[PDB]
Amino acid sequence: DSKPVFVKVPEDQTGLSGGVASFVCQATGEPKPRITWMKKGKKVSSQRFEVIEFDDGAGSVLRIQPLRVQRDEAIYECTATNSLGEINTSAKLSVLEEDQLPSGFPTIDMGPQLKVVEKGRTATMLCAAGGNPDPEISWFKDFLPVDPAASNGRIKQLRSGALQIESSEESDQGKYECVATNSAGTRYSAPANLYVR
Repeated sequence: DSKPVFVKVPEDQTGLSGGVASFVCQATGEPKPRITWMKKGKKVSSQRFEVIEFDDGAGSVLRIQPLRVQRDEAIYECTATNSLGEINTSAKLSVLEEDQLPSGFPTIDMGPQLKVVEKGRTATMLCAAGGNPDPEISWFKDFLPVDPAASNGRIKQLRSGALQIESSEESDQGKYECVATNSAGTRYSAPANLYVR
């Protein structure tokens, strides 16, 4: 038995109105901890907010779409609890309009595209992003973070930013988004579908 400890901590984020923001929080414990979200001390409620669990509730994503500037700019808190202990961490969300978009805010130059792949074969979804400074890229599948490292080598994220999936299972099917992040803010690609066979 151990108290919860965070394995993924949500970072402060700056997003673009009409866009998407995801906060990810994950913890480990024994017993397995439960993740919970609050915006300003209140349980979250909207047509424009979704919470998606993973890791059997030990992982959680808060997804806001479309971002709306006055409403969504706030501090969001993740809490992880088990019988032994409670821990929390917070992150700030900022939403910019067009009018306020700094030069070098990331751009998706060529987003990923619909792809259909044979069961055996390998698929790579493409994100080519721009910005100053060069954005880091991450991927979400069906609203959830794709973690290449957890894959026992099957899935890799290339330096181009594309995602390479090999030995494609049926579990690979899903809508993939690429997020480009830099000091200016975060931008999502449109979703792209991967079907198997």
